[PDB]
Amino acid sequence: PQITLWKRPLVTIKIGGQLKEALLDTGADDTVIEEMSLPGRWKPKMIGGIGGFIKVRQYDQIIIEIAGHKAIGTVLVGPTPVNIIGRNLLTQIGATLNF
Amino acid sequence: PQITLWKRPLVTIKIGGQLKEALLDTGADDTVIEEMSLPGRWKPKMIGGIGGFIKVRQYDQIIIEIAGHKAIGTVLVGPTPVNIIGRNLLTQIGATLNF
Ligand SMILES: COc1ccc(S(=O)(=O)N(CC(C)C)C[C@@H](O)[C@H](Cc2ccccc2)NC(=O)O[C@H]2CO[C@H]3OC[C@H](OC)[C@H]32)cc1
Ligand SMILES: [Cl-]
Ligand SMILES: [Cl-]
Ligand code: NA
Repeated sequence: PQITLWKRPLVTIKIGGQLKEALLDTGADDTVIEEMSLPGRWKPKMIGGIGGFIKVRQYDQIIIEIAGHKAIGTVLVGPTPVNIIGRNLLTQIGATLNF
Repeated sequence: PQITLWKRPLVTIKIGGQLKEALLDTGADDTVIEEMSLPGRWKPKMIGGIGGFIKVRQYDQIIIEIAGHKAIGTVLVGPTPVNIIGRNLLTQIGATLNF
């Protein structure tokens, strides 16, 4: 699709068997999802943004379906105020910025 | 242009006669730039990001060039970790997300 930016670019994602709403976010290096359980090993990480850093759990090799497109990669899980799809998974679905 | 997301989508902007680097950020409702001087009055705004909230200075109707495209609109000034071009000005330069 072609998504205009008059409003937040929100899409439906499926992760760990759950549907969620998430923001397609070109300013995010990494994908960050609100607290949930995911299978396998994880390790602790700090990520920042406006207002400071949060502690998250880093899970690798997680499959997510993003607006119908499957992608695999690292997902960070923690107390983010919004689910964010960052560039690590936007590249895999072939997303580009055009103007 | 068409900008892929394998690297941060950084562009040059021109504001107050100064060149700066900024991130094209579809996850940002608003444009936020590092402390600098701008003309006119400002108004208070609270904005919320991954770590929490910061206070910023809201300047309206500021002239700003983004990757060679002219925009005139609201610019927030405060302690952001990186200069961010949000949807308020991405729409003025005609940006869309495509996959
Ligand atoms: C290391 O990997 C990551 C590191 C950092 C981030 S981030 O969330 O902190 N952020 C990085 C930016 C700030 C350098 C991604 C942003 O797109 C973030 C994504 C975002 C969106 C909403 C809530 C929280 C975070 N957006 C904002 O902080 O937007 C601010 C400014 O405009 C307002 O609109 C939305 C926010 O108002 C709520 C305000 C994500 C992944
Ligand atoms: Cl990854
Ligand atoms: Cl590509
Ligand atoms: Na894993």
